[PDB]
Amino acid sequence: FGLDCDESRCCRYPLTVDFEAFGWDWIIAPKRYKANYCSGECEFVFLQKYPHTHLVHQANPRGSAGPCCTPTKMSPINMLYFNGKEQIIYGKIPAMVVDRCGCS
Amino acid sequence: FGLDCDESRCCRYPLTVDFEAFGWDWIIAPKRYKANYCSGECEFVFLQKYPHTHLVHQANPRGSAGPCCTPTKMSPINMLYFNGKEQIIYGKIPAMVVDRCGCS
Amino acid sequence: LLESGGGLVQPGGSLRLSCAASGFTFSSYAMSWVRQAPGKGLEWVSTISSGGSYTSYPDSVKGRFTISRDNSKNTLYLQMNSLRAEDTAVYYCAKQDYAMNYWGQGTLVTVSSASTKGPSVFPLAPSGTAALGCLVKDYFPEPVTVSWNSGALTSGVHTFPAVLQSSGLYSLSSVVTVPSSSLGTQTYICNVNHKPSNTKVDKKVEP
Amino acid sequence: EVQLLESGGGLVQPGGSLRLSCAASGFTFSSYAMSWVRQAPGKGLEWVSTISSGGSYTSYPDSVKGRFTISRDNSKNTLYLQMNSLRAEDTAVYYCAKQDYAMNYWGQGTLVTVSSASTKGPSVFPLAPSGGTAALGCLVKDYFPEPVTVSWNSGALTSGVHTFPAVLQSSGLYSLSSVVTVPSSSLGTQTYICNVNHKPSNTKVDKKVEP
Amino acid sequence: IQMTQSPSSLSASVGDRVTITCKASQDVSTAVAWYQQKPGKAPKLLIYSASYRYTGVPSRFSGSGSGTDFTLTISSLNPEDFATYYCQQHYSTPWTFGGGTKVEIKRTVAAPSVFIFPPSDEQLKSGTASVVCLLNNFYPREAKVQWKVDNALQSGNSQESVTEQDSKDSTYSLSSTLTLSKADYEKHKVYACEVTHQGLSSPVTKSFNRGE
Amino acid sequence: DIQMTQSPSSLSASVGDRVTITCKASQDVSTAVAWYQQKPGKAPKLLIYSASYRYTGVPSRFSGSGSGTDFTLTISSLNPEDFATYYCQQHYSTPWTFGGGTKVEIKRTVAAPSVFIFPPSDEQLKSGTASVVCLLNNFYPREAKVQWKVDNALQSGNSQESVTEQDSKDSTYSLSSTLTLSKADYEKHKVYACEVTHQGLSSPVTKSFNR
Repeated sequence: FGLDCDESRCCRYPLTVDFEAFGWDWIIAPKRYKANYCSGECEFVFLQKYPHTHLVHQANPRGSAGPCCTPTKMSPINMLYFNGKEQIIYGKIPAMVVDRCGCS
Repeated sequence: FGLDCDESRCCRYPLTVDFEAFGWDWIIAPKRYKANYCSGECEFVFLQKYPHTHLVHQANPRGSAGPCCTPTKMSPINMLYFNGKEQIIYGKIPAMVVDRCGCS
Repeated sequence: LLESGGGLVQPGGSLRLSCAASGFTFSSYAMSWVRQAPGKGLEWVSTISSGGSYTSYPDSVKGRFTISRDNSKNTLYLQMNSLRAEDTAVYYCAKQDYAMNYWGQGTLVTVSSASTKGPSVFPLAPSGTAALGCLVKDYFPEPVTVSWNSGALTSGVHTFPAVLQSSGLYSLSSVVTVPSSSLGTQTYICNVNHKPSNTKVDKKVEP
Repeated sequence: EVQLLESGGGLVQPGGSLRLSCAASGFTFSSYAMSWVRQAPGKGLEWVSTISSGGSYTSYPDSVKGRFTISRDNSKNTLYLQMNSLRAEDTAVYYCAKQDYAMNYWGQGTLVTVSSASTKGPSVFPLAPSGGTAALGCLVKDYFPEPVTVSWNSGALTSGVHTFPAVLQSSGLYSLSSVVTVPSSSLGTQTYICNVNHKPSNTKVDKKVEP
Repeated sequence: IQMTQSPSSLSASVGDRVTITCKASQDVSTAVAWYQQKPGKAPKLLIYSASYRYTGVPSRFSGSGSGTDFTLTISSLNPEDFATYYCQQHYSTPWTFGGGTKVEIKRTVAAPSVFIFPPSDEQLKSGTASVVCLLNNFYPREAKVQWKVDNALQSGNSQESVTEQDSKDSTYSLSSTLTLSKADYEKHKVYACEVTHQGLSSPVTKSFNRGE
Repeated sequence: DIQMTQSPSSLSASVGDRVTITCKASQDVSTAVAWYQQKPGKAPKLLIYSASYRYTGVPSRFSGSGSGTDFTLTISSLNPEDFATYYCQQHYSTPWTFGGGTKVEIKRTVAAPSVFIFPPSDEQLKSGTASVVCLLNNFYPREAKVQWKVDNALQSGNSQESVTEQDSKDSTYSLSSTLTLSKADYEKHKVYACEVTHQGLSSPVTKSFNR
């Protein structure tokens, strides 16, 4: 399992994606859905690792020196949207919702 | 398998860790070692997931809405260092060297 | 949701429908137009994106009809051009999510070459219980409203749906079941109102 | 050119103190961890102490812990070893070396002698030759501490010379022999002199060996 | 792109468990919507995404299906549930609907009250003759009205109209209108309306003689 | 603490030979083993660090292998400069312990010793001591037995031996045995003999003198 939080470790923070507010009216439904993401530290463990970790944020903040706080379990969502041919499709779009957050 | 580059996918960038520069004279060997890091974006790009991904770098840049750019293969390093009890140990320190970089 | 702008038009003619949205954030909701011809619907007409940038239509109305919206006015439009008789229906506007959740009561659009005509009201004279009525013949287009004794008489009243005659004009009957004894004394009047022709007719039915 | 040079070692009485020094040059000393390792005459090697590149960290074996202190002055490019409460068992040639996974690059060393026996210069006696080949030599007896250097004819004679390792006598004093093999005919004509130098006592002795 | 609906009509009473199906001409995953429409009113959303009930919709309504065969289920019918039910497909445009399913409120057999009205003198002046026949307050809606002029069976000159199921007594009413010209009307004597119904032991005939 | 047992203690070999030196630890030491090479009169040099990693400049013929409690430094083909003492070391946990050592000797043809006896000098006898010296010069192998006999009486506890390091030119050894007697005891007996037992000698050689 994983940990779920709101308001320290690799925890799940909820986030509602609004396609209206984003300005993507081409997707009819859902206008809004609870999506979530993963934030927090991933390993301690011992200790000579700290220089390699600290050096990572200096070179590339997008870089990972070890396990990352990434979603483990992801659920799909059913979506109604306009296609670039003037038609409206219903589709099962995979991995839209984050269900669990763990360390890689 | 993974990508290896220097100077925009999940590629392995090189980085040598210096214990003297960090100010850790308690580590005797190695003083310096090639550790490397994983940086870059992960697909599916670009559509439907995009709003959820873009919304993530606004809320928490450390957050992951989907697959993360993290090391897949990690080799250990043998280290000679001083302990608190005024003694010198040799230890196999795991997950210190980045071999391969992939998407979770 | 409140539709308006529908009435009689000639074939090959134009009509612009409007739909008044209120009680929710219209500019954030995708909208749809769906019609129902007297017998018996339903048919998808068109869908528009929340912003208005995206529109989809069936091959039956494509090129002729245009769905538009002015989010500042909280209004949905349907420009119907090059109208055909087959476009005669009650036109509904609705909110578009996965399906049309919340529909407006509608607006009737009549596409015909037949001119607007007021009805000819003739009695259906009575012979225990007795039946009495009014024959509302030759009127175009729909609707007509039939009342009895200025709304006072309502029990046992059966206003039958209008049947479109071979002539292209509508015709209906409104009957009332009353006790035999009341005749001769109780005066029975059918109050017919044909709004599409500004014609009001009060007819006294007696033996 | 990496250079390590020890100095400060010699004779000291038991219970006494001595401070060794090690001159580093030819590399960045302040960035290298350092070590002291000793070798008693006949014996093998023993770890004495290790110091971190900065100097903050030091480790010692239980044999010298509390008595010996490894220190450094990175500005002077020098490594130190303060040896207090000295015991006879601390008699050895003391090496300083660079510490990585193992001691890479060792200095030639410095001999530390812990004894109550006073400094004494040698007594040089001949080993007179008795035809073929003849053996000739000098007996360098009763000297303390080590070392002594023996030459033949002021360095001129060197072929066939065997200066034997010093053997510590029951008296607590050292004694050695330096012999030379020369042809029999060369006796009488060629004069053979052993040039003995005992630096720990400022004593130089030239001895003529004849039949 | 079709959507074929199960029994076009159905009669039931309160509490009865009703099953309405809908078949698609192609695979439409779970993109089916059920609606409820009442006479004179706009349709109301019941179910979306095949099984998802809309806000406010009572628990007694439930959709199930995937691919081609979908069903709407009314566990225990309530007085306000008697209406027409439509299926739809929010899978791919053009969005197509089902034919509809009329859910009638079942009651006791009721025979019709038969009345015949001769054309008015006011009308004959125009000169059209509208002979009206009324079948009032009956059950079920299955009724056959035959127009006979001087015993000649009449075809192509009649138009029927049936009221929606009465809210009070769950009965029907029917109006049949015979349209003849003043000339044809004045050419014959007996004008009869023969009625065939379940509640009637033998067909009821209500007639008149023009002039009499 | 942690002990290193080295095998063999010594080995006689010729150039080109493939030799393996083993070392065993008293506990699991992983790969933390270092090998060194030391030559007589010089500081040790690093060969292999952390079981298998060769140090800069070390020739490819030198190769370490092992893990846990079993280590083997290998010399693929022996070269003249490889004849030295070899020491294994652990760099696992302090106190850092070393192996006993392995002397790699140059194997050559059997060489009998040149036996010489030197009577004590008159200059020395003045002090009251008599140092009778016996020399076994340029022989092979190092294994030799020198017996001191005074008036045919076998002499124990009054002798001290010294052996030179293997000669660089001819790969031979030289030995010095010294008999220490007082002027009184020395003057109490006549015949002073040195009997030598060596592989190269068919029967023991005796070199004597009459005081």
